[PDB]
Formats: sequence, structure tokens, C-alpha cells
Amino acid sequence: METTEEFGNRFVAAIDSAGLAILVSVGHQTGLLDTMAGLPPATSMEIAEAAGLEERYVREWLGGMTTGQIVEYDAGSSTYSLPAHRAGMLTRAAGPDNLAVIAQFVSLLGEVEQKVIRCFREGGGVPYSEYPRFHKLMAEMSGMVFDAALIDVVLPLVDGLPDRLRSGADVADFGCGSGRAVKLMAQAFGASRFTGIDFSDEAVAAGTEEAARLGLANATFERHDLAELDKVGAYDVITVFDAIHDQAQPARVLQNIYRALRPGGVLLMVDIKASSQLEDNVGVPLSTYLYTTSLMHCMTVSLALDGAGLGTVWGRQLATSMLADAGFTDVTVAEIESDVLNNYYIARKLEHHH
Amino acid sequence: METTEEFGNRFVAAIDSAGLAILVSVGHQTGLLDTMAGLPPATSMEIAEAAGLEERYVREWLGGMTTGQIVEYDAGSSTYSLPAHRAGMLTRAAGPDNLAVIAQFVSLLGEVEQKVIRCFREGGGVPYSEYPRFHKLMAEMSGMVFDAALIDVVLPLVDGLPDRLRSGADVADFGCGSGRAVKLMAQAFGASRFTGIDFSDEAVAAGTEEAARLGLANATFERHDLAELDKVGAYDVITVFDAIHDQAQPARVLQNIYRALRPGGVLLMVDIKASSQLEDNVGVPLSTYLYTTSLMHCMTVSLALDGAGLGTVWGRQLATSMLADAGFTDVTVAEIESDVLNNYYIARKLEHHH
Repeated sequence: METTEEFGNRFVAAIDSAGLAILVSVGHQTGLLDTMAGLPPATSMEIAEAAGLEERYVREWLGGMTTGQIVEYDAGSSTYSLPAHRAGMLTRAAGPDNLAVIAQFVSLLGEVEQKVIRCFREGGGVPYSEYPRFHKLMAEMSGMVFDAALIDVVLPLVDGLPDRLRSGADVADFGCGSGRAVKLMAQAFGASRFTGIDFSDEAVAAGTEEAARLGLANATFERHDLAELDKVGAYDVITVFDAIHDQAQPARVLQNIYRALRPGGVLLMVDIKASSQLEDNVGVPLSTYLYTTSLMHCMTVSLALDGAGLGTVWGRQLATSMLADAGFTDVTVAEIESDVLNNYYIARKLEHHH
Repeated sequence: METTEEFGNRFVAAIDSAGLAILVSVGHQTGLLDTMAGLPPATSMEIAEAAGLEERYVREWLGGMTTGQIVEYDAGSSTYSLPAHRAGMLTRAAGPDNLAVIAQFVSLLGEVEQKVIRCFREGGGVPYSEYPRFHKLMAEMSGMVFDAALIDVVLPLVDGLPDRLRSGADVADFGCGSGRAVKLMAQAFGASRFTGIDFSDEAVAAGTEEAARLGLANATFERHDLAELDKVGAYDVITVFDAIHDQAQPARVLQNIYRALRPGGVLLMVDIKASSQLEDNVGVPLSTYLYTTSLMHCMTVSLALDGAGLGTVWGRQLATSMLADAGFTDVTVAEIESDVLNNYYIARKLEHHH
């Protein structure tokens, strides 16, 4: 049984961990972590010089990184070092496995804390437009994951999908952002036609420009809100990467996906790995982070639009039953051993004609 | 030796702890924690009703508080409860020992993260005026500590001080804010004359109004910047609660304090308990929090004024030597067993006439 003293100590340690997360975020954005990964043991002044930064700031940062047991300090020589085993997951050299990137979300949620608190009292939500930095970061992170794994790891989860794409299919990516996924797929699969759909006029224009740059005649982009579409029996394959649980009208989006698929078609929906039952998420790493991210961003943005507010932790069971509600009678859930955060939902449409 | 895997797990746990700190902050500001401390096990809807808050927000908050192992959830009945041993240090009923208050500093530092990051590149600092919420909270927290401990615990650390005040002394409080400390002392010690000095015209006016309210003829307030004072042999006793390490010109402030004291006088300076040597702070609870608070507030506000930027962790050794530089040849450091964050520096002035 946990005592008052033990709880006090655990919570003070959480406070220290929170400070440390912010320091790591600062370390990422300033290039300090990258800089120390390329240095031998060095003074505060040496580190600041190598980083091109103000030493007084670097010095205070170093102090907290040291008390947080990430940076190691040698008092005899007044030198600091970032152990290689830690550097390996806190630097840009790790790309999508750089955990310092996730640390940035602590400041990002903090920036909206007062706005979210108001919603506890007054209802509604904080609009999508309040989170430009948050969204920019998610887009960068997803770009790296698509580059690393989309073609060779993710698409092969769907039995027969790489051959179908090679042979030739009509494909859409719903919620395509700048069109990274469409770009990669259109390159890998010249026989297939790809349409990226996104709500942002800017993102769509950027997709179109980039497809023109690279001579990708088989990639087009279109601005639409995913809840209001006129696509009917248009696509053999539809991808949806992380977009559904944020929607104002997720059920209508899923219904639109089903309508847009041709008979024999397949939806690949990638969304957050968690249970729809709270008790199952207790003890699983990142569960608190996921509830917090939901409360302070993914849930509230949907509620701003008087939406469903399913949140980040909507969960496998609810996702599976909503796919059934949308008309899919054939749903499987795939996992990648090297991916703790995502489920890969594979939903196939009956071959039967209307 | 810590492995890559072990570091990965520890840092993911820090991320979860950071989320949990933000949730606790939200719990404090919304009254949710207070509400649950007065309830039996209850549903999300019951809790939201009791709190007067939007259930959908309460529900998501509950999820993260549960995965963070603060709130307990019973899946059989869908009820939540806040154990008494945890409630005891997360609710307003604990006053200055409410740890939920310290959790608010995570959002507060997050709100300034981008501004601080700019200073790593461009120098200078983030001005004091950027932190009104932060300062309001510190003032509330200090108010409660003064109410609880100033008269009966803190002032008795100085041998002979309560009797000297009872008998009659000229006293000043440097950095008095709204004048809480002066108010309490002026009430306890009718024979003594108290002057609160603060940089804020508003704080000073509020002090004066309140002294008029309560018929405290022996309490006055004056607006001055602590670095530029004309007080010479004016006071037998000077108090400085938490104000020195934030100053642009701390050495000049301490010199002004020494000049302002009469021969035989005493300074009571209360400031942060930590070492001036980084290696000593490693492993001490709250050290990371203190470096982070320094980097993102106390140090940077001083640097904004092209100041000393000593920071929150300036430390005992440096504080002691700066008191010597200011002219004090007689300095002791007192601790209160029930106070991990503050040192009590007692600096006495020679009895010898100019």
C-alpha cells in the first residue's frame, strides 16, 4: 500500500520528469543534443561554441539535463557528456525514433492549458487553427515515417496490396496533408493512379506543385472536407493515416470511405493503438500521454466543431465497431512489432455489385 | 550500466509523468481534485455534476489521471475515486502543502518555451512582464506560507528577533509585493514600525489601502526599485523573501541592504536551498525543476534587463560569499526541517558606529 510519503516522493519525481521533458524539447529545437552527440567531454563554453548558442543559457540547460540523469557531468574537469546510448534516441540521426521530438508536446499542450480549462466550464473546444506548431511537427514526423516504412513495411501488411498497386489500381489517400504518402506511392507504383484529398487549399497546392516538379502524372490532389465527398465507386484502395479520430463526424467520414470504394476494394486505416476500455490502458507505456494529448488537442479540436470528440484513445473495439457501422463486414487488425503506437485496420469491401 | 532499452523506458515514463503533471494542474484549476476529495466512488457523470463541469472533458481527464495511478478506477462499476493519502496533498485543504500548485508551473514554462529558445540564439532574456500568471501564483503561494509560518516559525530562527520586534524596531521588507508579510508583522508587533518596499505602483497602493482598512498606522509602503535606494541607517531589521536571485543587480541590492541597516542590525534573507556546485544537486529531489524554472523564468528575467542572471540555483556558497561582498562579516544559514526548498540566511551588521 502506497503511503502519503511515497506518493509525495513519486509526485515530486513526476514534477522533475516534466521539467526534464521540457529541457529535452529545448535540447532538440536548439540543436544542443545533436551538438553533444558529436563532441567528446566538453565544458559549457565549449558546448555553447560548438552549438552557436549563448553560453549562459546552455549552462543552465546543462545543469537540469545533468540532475535529470541524461547529461553526465565530471566535477573534476567541469566537463559534460551525453552518453552514446542516450544520444542514440535523442538526436536527429534517429529520425522517426528520436524521442526528443515527443518531448516537444509538453510545451505545446502547456501553451493551450488555459484555453482547454475554459472548455471544462463552458463546453465547446479549442479550434484546429490554434495549433499550427503542433500540426507542423506531426506532419514532419509522419513524413519521416512514410519515407522509412510506407512502401516496404506498411503496405505489405495488406495481403496482395503491393502486387495490386504494381499491376494497377485507383487509389486515394484521405487526409493527405502535403501529399508525402501519395508522392511515395505514385513513385513506387507507376501503373496506379493516386488522389490525395485534404481540407487545406495550401496543402493541396503544395502537393500539386511537387507532383509537377517530379513528373508524377499519376498523382493528383483535391481540396475537400472528408465529411462531405461525392466519390462513389471511385477507388480500389483507400488509405487513411491517423486522420479519423480527430474528425468532427468520424462515422460520416467512414461511410464516405465505404461509398468511395469499389466492390472488392480495401481500406487501410492507421490509427492509435489503445483499448476502448480504460482499465486495459492502465500500465501500458504512453497511455497517460495519449489521454493528455486527447484532452488537450485531439478531442477538443473535434468538440470545437460540435463534433464527436472520440479522442486519441477511441480504441480498437470502438474503431472496429464503427467500421462495421460504415458497412465493412470484413475487418482485420494488423500490428508491426516495431510500432507500439499504431494499429493497422484492414477493411475489405464485398465484391458484389450494387 | 543503463541500456538503450532501459533509457527508452525511463524517458517514455518521463513523458507520461509530464502529461500527468499537466493533468494535475488542470485538476487543481478546475476544482476537480477538491471535488473528488469530497466524494465517494463515483461515475464520470457524477463527478462532472458535482464539479459543475462538462462531462466529456472530465471523462478524458479521468482517463489520464487513472493511467497515471492517481485516480483509481473500478471497471465493474465504472466508478472513480481519489485515495485519501493522495487527496491530502493535491487539494486546497492542504494550503501551502498542495503539490498540485507546483504542477501548474509545467504549463507556465511551456507557454514561454519558444521565447526562451530564441534567447539561446539571440541572447537577452524574456521580460518579467511576460509572466503575469506565474507571478500571481507565486504571490498566492507565498501569502499562504506567510500566514502559516512567518510569525511562529520563521522569525524565531533569528535569536532574539521576536523580542526585539515586540520591544520595538524599525523594520523593512524589501520586495514586499502586496505587503502580506508587513501586514502580519505589523499586527503581531505594535511597538515596531514596518516599511514594505516594492517595484510595483499597484502592489504598493494595495498595501497602503489594506493597512488603512485594518488601522495599521505602523505599516507603510513605498515604491522603489531595490537596486536604487536612498535608505541609510534606517532599519534595525530587514527581510527579503525570495527576491534576490531574480534581480538584475543582486550585488547592488545586497549593498543597499547593508547600507540601509543600522549598526547592530540584522538581515533575514530567505532564498532557494541548493548548492552552487552542480554535482551536489544531482540526486536531490526538485533539482531538475529548479534548473528548469531558472532557465525558463528566474535567470531569463534578469538577463532581459542585462542583469546578473544568477538564477534560482545560485546556491548557498555563492549567496554566502555575496553577503560577505556586501559587507556582512557575520552570516549563518538556518534550516527548518519542514522546509526543503528554502535556506534562511541571517546576516548581522557590526555594532560599530560609522
